[PDB]
Amino acid sequence: QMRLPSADVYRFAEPDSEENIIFEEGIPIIKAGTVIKLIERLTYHMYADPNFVRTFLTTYRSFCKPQELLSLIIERFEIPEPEPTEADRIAIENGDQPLSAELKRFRKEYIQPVQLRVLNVCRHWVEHHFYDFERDAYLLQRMEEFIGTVRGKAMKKWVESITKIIQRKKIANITFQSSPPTVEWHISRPGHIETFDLLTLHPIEIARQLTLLESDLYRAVQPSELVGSVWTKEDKEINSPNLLKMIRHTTNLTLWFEKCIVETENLEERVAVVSRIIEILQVFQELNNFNGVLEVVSAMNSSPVYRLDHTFEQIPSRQKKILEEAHELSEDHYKKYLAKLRSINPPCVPFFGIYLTNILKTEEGNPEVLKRHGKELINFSKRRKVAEITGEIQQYQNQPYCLRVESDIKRFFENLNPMGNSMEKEFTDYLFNKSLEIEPRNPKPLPRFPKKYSYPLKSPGVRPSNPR
Amino acid sequence: GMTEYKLVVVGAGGVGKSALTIQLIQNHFVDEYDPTIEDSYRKQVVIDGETCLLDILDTAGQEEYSAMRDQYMRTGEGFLCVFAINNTKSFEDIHQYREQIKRVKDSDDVPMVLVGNKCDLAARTVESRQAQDLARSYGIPYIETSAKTRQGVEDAFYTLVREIRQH
Amino acid sequence: MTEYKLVVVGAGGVGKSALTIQLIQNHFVDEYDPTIEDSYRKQVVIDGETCLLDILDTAGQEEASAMRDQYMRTGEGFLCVFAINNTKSFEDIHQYREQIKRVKDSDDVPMVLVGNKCDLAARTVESRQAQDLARSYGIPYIETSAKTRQGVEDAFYTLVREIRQH
Ligand SMILES: Nc1nc2c(ncn2[C@@H]2O[C@H](COP(=O)(O)OP(=O)(O)NP(=O)(O)O)[C@@H](O)[C@H]2O)c(=O)[nH]1
Ligand SMILES: Cc1cc2nc(N3CCNCC3)n(Cc3ccc(F)c(Cl)c3)c2cc1C
Ligand SMILES: [Mg+2]
Repeated sequence: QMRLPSADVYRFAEPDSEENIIFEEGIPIIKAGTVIKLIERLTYHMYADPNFVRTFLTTYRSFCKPQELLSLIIERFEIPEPEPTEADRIAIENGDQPLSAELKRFRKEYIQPVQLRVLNVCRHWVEHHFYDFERDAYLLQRMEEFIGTVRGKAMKKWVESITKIIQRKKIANITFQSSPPTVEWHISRPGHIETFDLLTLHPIEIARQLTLLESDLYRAVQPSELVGSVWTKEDKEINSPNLLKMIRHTTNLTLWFEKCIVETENLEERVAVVSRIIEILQVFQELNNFNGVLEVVSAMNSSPVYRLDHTFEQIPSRQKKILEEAHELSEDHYKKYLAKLRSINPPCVPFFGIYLTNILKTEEGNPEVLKRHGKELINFSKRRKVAEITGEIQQYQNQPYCLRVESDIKRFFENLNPMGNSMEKEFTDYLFNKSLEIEPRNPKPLPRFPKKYSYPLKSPGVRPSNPR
Repeated sequence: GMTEYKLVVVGAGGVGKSALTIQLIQNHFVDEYDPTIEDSYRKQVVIDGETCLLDILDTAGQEEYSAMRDQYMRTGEGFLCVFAINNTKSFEDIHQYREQIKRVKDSDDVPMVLVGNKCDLAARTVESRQAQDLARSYGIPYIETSAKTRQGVEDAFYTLVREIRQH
Repeated sequence: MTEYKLVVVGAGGVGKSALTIQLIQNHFVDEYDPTIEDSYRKQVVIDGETCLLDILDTAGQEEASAMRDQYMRTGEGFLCVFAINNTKSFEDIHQYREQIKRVKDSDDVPMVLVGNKCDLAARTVESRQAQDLARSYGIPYIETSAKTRQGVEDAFYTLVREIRQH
């Protein structure tokens, strides 16, 4: 086994012990450790662990500042070479070239792997966690300086590469190649944005364009918006703007559905509205847009809508079944949803809410440190659990939908604003009062209301068409 | 077999709400939690001699999904309305949560408890007298809990189960 | 869902990373940024069964040649990639095949031979030559383009099938 530098000149050569590292019960899994040990294992000479690199880079800010991390990995990089051995000494004393076997082995099996793995940490840091550098320009200067002054031809290719990657990142296309289906139109025709509405757009195309929108919003959320539970804290608008944009879209669409329903006072017309929404739900299911599915289900379980007995009575049985199956996804703490998400063929749009709750509870329910033998060790298993969740999120963010954007329909749903200028409670009370108006509580008699739509209510259905 | 109670935790985000259920379902003999596993929100308990099963829904972290609140609340037969004693706004939110629960359950008499949660050492801003008066005005119990020591946690959940049983 | 550990190996610049990113993101990487070691995951339904693919994207640069044992031990299946416009990369294939066999101490390791960059006209390795090699290994040969997506799914999912039947 290779001898190491003295732990006095090189801190990362301390022997493992339960005072500085604890392993979980073919590479070891770390339960806890000092920062020094975490970084040693992050850049271990015996093996790579690219998943450890992602986990560490995603979660380290809870136990180490970015500036300090950079200092520590630079320290890790600077490994002292051993002195010539007795055999080397003898060779030199006789004017011969030493074999330097121990030196050569140490270079090949310790220094070069550790240094490359340090560079791999830098590369991942810059490529996938560049926000540290966006938020701290001096940090970036330090990284550029470190990388730009690494000498030696063994590291040269990656040094030159990482230098270019950083420069690209500072100033910062899909193949399918099967074509997306034809955009479908109903009563509203292309370019006639003024007529766009729930019943006038094609229900297929409503579901497609909302899915593209919701997929884009889902794909835009970075782990930086999630770690430390920052979307729940006072600075959430600063730290989690993409997550909040995504959630506010979902909320707005649910409210829009409720509004469309209760502002349609005529029972027959309202039935057509609900049927159309369940058809959109069906296309959401076909597209694996689970955010969309729950958007609809949440609307149907809302107080204003849920109580509409007369409307429910007239929904066709086959649509009741569709709505019921969608609802059952959320039953028993999303048991069937979780199973379904793990079984489908992506692309999909997950429901983000479950991830948020699991990240928050993991963070609040586990200690930052473990106390062992008088020492405080970083509880890394807690961080690994968080990174498992962010990792799953990222896995579903890779696959793009093969659907064509319709710019006007996209804009229509981007600009949807059912609450108008009203505050939430005001709007919420309004919807419930509308509900009470259109279907009064027993024993008040059911009134009649005039029709509001001048166009046909008959749905074109949700099976796609294909002319030549 | 044994009765199962569907309990729902509601209240403002960002102020330690989740500690209540975590501390219950945990064991406070090991500081540990995996919310990912089923039985992280199910717990068999004995209350006044009668064994029952508690199913707790705590959607902490999903507060911004405000249009899902009805759907989540609809699933429950008893409610813990949680505020943080160092956050007056969360206390002022309680009224609307109670109104929303009443509407969703279509009843003026829904089993619920008011819970004042102490989530850190920041200064208290809601005095217990204020919270007691509010709870009395609603005709419901008030329990204060610590997010750190597990104090009051069993009392909060058991009291709610008693409200359900005596409904 | 079963989890599968795939490893992509071969000489520097043959398009290992481009192939992997095309599979994962449907995107073609034009830049040549030499890999040290990257990891990707992909949930995908193959032959009607949902799979979780763990894909290890490895270093082809010779300066990293001393660091291969560690990932070869963990991999269940290997994509052995050369570029059809680079004869040396084809000659490098046999070295990877032999090391993998060595490390895993087996003559029966799931593998697929991949001839990448098949979008380019200036071919220097003939299909027949590569096919002969694959037959000698007892494995399939698939020509691919990370640029056009030609054969990319076929290469990775064929490897999954080999692991599945192993
Ligand atoms: N025309 C064409 N170019 C390709 C193809 N695949 C990769 N390339 C190009 O070839 C270069 C090398 O690609 P890369 O994926 O980085 O190769 P690699 O095998 O991962 N290299 P390394 O071993 O150093 O990590 C890039 O410029 C890339 O755009 C392909 O199928 N067709
Ligand atoms: C799975 C599921 C079952 C539902 N059963 C009903 N009700 C039936 C009669 N009594 C009132 C409630 N609602 C509320 C409702 C209201 C007006 C509708 F058109 C429809 Cl379609 C539904 C349900 C919502 C869902 C998600
Ligand atoms: Mg590469």
